[PDB]
Amino acid sequence: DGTLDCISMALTCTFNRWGTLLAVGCNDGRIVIWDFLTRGIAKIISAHIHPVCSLCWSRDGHKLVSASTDNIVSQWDVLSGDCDQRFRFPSPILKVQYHPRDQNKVLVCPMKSAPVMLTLSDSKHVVLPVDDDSDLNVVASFDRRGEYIYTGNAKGKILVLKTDSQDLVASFRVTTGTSNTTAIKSIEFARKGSCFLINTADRIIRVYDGREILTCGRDGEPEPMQKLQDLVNRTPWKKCCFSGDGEYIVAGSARQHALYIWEKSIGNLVKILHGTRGELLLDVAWHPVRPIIASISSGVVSIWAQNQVENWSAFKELDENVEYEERESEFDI
Amino acid sequence: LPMPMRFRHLKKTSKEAVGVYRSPIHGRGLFCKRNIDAGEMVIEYAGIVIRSILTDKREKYYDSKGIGCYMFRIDDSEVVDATMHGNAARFINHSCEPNCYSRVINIDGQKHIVIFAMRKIYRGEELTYDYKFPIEDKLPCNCGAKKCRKFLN
Amino acid sequence: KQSSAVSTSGNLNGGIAAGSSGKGRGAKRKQQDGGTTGTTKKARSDPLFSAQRLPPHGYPLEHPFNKDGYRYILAEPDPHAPDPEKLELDCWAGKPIPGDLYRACLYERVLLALHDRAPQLKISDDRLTVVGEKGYSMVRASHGVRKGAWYFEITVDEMPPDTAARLGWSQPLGNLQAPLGYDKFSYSWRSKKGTKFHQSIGKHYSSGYGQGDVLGFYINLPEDTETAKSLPDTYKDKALIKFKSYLYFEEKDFVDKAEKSLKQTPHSEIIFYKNGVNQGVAYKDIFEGVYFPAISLYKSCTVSINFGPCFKYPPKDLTYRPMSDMGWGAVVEHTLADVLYHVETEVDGRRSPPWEP
Ligand SMILES: Nc1ncnc2c1ncn2[C@@H]1O[C@H](CSCC[C@H](N)C(=O)O)[C@@H](O)[C@H]1O
Ligand SMILES: Nc1ncnc2c1ncn2[C@@H]1O[C@H](CSCC[C@H](N)C(=O)O)[C@@H](O)[C@H]1O
Ligand SMILES: [Zn+2]
Ligand SMILES: [Zn+2]
Repeated sequence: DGTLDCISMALTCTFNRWGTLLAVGCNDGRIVIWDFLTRGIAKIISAHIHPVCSLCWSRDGHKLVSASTDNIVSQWDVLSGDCDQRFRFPSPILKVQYHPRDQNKVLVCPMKSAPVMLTLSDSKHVVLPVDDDSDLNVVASFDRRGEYIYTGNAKGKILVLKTDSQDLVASFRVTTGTSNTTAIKSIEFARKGSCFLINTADRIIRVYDGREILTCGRDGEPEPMQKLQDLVNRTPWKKCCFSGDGEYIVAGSARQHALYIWEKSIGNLVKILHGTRGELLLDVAWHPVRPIIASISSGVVSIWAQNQVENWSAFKELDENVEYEERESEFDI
Repeated sequence: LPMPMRFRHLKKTSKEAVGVYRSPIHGRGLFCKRNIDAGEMVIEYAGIVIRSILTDKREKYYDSKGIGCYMFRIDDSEVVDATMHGNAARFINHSCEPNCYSRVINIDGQKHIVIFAMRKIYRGEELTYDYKFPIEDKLPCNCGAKKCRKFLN
Repeated sequence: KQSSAVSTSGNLNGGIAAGSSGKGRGAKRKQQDGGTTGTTKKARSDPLFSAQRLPPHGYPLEHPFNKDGYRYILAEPDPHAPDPEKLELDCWAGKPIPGDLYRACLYERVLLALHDRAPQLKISDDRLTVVGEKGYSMVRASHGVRKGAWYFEITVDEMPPDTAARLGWSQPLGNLQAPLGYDKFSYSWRSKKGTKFHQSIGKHYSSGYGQGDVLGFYINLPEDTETAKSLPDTYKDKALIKFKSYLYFEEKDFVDKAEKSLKQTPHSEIIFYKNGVNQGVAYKDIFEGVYFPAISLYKSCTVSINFGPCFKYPPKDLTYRPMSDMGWGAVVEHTLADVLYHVETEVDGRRSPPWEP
């Protein structure tokens, strides 16, 4: 539905705060900041020699946190492209995430170690707690306002901490239905409201409302707002995301390189988008204020927009025949 | 399939089945965007369903406004006037060799003029039917058909 | 579009001018017993089977209403215009006059003729009310006035605000889809405020109308002398057809008149009454040509025509005639028309008394 030839080795992308720019990582380890309106590249940053697998914009949009595969995280000013700060860790980093309401702070999910929240002003770090002490794979994310931290382990356990004190404000373990746990693949939140989603190893996305987890307390049984899956193919989900408003949810079937689109309230599947059967789906993102969806597959990015009835359909356009309502004086002088 | 079910399917798929583009026939016209099978519903000429006695009063009205008349005779009693309110079917050119044909259907008591496909129409093709305009005293035709009457009338 | 040849429908063909005197070759002479249509002279049963009556309004389903100036009437076999007597010694004295037809009307009384309604016009014979669904339409009675003074009524049973019936008279050439006054051959009243409508022009030379009005309609046209000042001959057309399951007769109606000169029928007038109380004169200028009482419906209007013997506020005139009287007068007149046409074609000669009546 529209691709870009000007970028190669697309690996990970991230919309800015207003959905005007897109920073995509490349295998060479370069940042390609490409613009939507001019439909061209806005910037090229020599980030790492190692490909970049995690990228996040700052709220003001002037900072981008990038993670190399060399366990090298670095902050870059979008105007200049300089490495503002640079750090390295053990247990290679799985993800970075700016704090949405404090760009000085940034959480980092490493591979084998617990996620740690650092600051840029001071090169300090706060290691977030781990429930089972043996997960070795815990994804973590700020909420919409950056007030709480949601951490999900490979054993389905879900901890909600407060971002400042790291104190356990809520907890619950998700189930595979019967009695078993499932590897929490990812935690996503809505940029609007409080609904969030969890991708798990059961290939079943679970949509909740964080207020219900907060009122559920520690070690409770919160039910999901929704349960979403491909009941037909039972396909895993490499990457999923909400819509900009938060009423549409998309999942990327890397198994068959497709895109499933459900709703939030009803949860019925909006639609499906099919990509090149030969392409391996890698990354998925939604335009924050547009029905536009960016996909990264086999190093190539594709764009999926959604237009209205007009752009040619605007006499007064009607859809179905209209019986004329004759009047009393319809034949009168 | 039921004419109501077929009509619902047609009204669901019409917006994505056909388009309007610059036409080598004349100006802008209806082109096929997805291969259309023979006899299937191509498009409704949707519009204002009126009685026949009110045609002239409308026509002269448009004649007073310099606006072209978009009217098709449903039957001796009804007419779909699409001059002011219509759909994309107002951009179907005519060809002496049409791959389409107009037929009136009755859904729940109301008549609908649907252009169906005379043959298996493929993507990109411009949609044309037989207007069957009576012989006047002359509109030249540029449909490109080898059998072209040189005139609709 | 072919040639001056066989008719436009292979269902039945009338004898063309080149096939003169070709009677309608419809049903074959070999009939089945049936039983239902085996009525004899000893039985007392009306052969004209009226349809089943339903309180909700209904539609005549297989009647091709008039069009293109082409009138459509019911038909009955009538195998012999009755002239059977004893076997006279002279075997070339009498003529049977086998018209093999008649204009028998499917009506117990003079009512709103179903042959002259629009396909969007519903009737309820519980009160013979007429109703519609979309816009305006027009229906007419069975009879038609040619001379003299007469009178009828309309009873209104339902008049919501978006419901405005119109009631009056209309000559043939009146398009039964138009609202009874859209042309110059129709003169009616609008049942919102009493307003005379003719040539689609509304005039307030009238009284006020009420929702439950039982309105009386008086109308006087001159004798056919002052109407024609010439021969009022009535040479009729008669064509036999066998529509889907029943026999019917076609006749040629009049053509759209381009009359733009005003020659009012002498001393003709129309008077309107509200429950007998004189609402006043409606139209003094009355064009020539026969007229008939007519009703126009707007969206869901409920009104009905009514004759004289069951009246509520009747005039005590000894000259005016109710609907039923002129109705059977015209019925007998058309009977004689069939008689005279079958005479003309069947037996040489014609002869009529001292012309005046
Ligand atoms: N086959 C044909 N031969 C000659 N003229 C044609 C034609 N088909 C369409 N036209 C002309 O095109 C007009 C279509 S009305 C549409 C106007 C214009 N094509 C537009 O897109 O805005 C008709 O009035 C007719 O004059
Ligand atoms: N063979 C033909 N010759 C001349 N005009 C034609 C034509 N076939 C279609 N048209 C045009 O079609 C119009 C009636 S329907 C309009 C459909 C037309 N394709 C459009 O784009 O608007 C007429 O105004 C006439 O101009
Ligand atoms: Zn042509
Ligand atoms: Zn042609």
